[PDB]
Amino acid sequence: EVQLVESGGGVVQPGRSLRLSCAASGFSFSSYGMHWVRQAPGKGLEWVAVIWYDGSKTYYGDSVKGRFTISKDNSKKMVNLQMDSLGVEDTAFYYCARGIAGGWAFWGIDLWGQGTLVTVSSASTKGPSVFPLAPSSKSTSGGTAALGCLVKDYFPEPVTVSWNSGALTSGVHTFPAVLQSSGLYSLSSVVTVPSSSLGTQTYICNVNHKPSNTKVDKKVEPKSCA
Amino acid sequence: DIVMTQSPGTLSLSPGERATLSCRASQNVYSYLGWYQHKPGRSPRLLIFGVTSRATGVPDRFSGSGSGTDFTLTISRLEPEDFAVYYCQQYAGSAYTFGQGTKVEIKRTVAAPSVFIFPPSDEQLKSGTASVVCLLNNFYPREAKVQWKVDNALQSGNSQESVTEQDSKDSTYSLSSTLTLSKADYEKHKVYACEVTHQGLSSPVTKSFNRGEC
Repeated sequence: EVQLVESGGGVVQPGRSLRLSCAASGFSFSSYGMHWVRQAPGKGLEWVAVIWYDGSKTYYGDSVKGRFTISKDNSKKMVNLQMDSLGVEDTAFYYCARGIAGGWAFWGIDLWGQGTLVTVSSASTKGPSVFPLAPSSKSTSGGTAALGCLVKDYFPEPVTVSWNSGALTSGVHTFPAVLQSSGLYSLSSVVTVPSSSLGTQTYICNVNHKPSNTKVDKKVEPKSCA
Repeated sequence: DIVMTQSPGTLSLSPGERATLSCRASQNVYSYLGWYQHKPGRSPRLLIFGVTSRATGVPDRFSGSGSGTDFTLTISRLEPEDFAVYYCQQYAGSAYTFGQGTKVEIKRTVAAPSVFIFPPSDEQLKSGTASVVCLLNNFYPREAKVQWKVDNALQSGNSQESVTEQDSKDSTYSLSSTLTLSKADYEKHKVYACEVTHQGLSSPVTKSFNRGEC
């Protein structure tokens, strides 16, 4: 089974450099033109570069021309992408991919890697502050209520949220994070639940942030007002 | 240099329906055209290469046609697994540019959002900040307008929105809007409200609370 595996991803400060690597499993490499493609959060696919089957020629996308270098080491059986003078806009998932030869260029890109996240930021690795989004902010009575967790100001790659250690999945909405003006991330995880269960059933959100190796379990209760 | 233009931006269709996606090139691309499928947390997938050729394992319901500057990807029968984002890519020029993508989504009946407002927690206020959350749960279509009003004054530049991805079981979307303020600014006002406008609402829906008052 043919595969491509990217490595070298992670956090880099704007103005610095990062080198991405790509390793071929089960095939040639030496007879294929190899590409890099990226996808920035909320944007579409963007072609980055290509290195000829030969290693003789290179082509780059307009936004990376001058800053990036694609190369091939047939001895180490690797494809590299040297990214210099990185900016916050270079934050994306990067894929290593194989071209289908065709004519004087390519007909398509058939084999792709899993991708690797490159976060270009000067922020410091910080664990989230977990705040409750307490249920029935007015009335309870009849049926169905909403509650959740505000997972605020973290800096990583991602966070994972689960409810009641994975036992509550039904009616859960964990939202895509937003990058705030501070350079920190924030998200909400909400769950719709029967109103009758609010007094009896315990709702805990399990926030795990691997980059700062922090684990938070916040219990979400209706706000006792007096 | 070669601009790839895909149309439409979104295609709202039911499973079993025929989907026809367009890709236009700014100049002739002669056979140097590929079509890709992209699912939220997955790698892009080659569907068609060399305008017309089906990649390995691509079902025959997918077909590519066209020439020069005008290309089409036809999915003859939309199966539930074909609801994805589709890109075309050109290899005819210097820089192998992609189109912006066409999202193919499940058309379903109009569903109005259930709307919920959450005031900032006491834990958060103790930190010096205040976030007010407006949740719009299980609505369709995707298009919705959220407006924050603070003591009846319309807010701008201090809220951020997030949408979930069409739900596997019911084909709806959920939206979260967060109004962020300092504890200082939050304490300067009483009424916090989000007003929701959606096709499924006969009139906009407003959810409010007064600061302090539970």
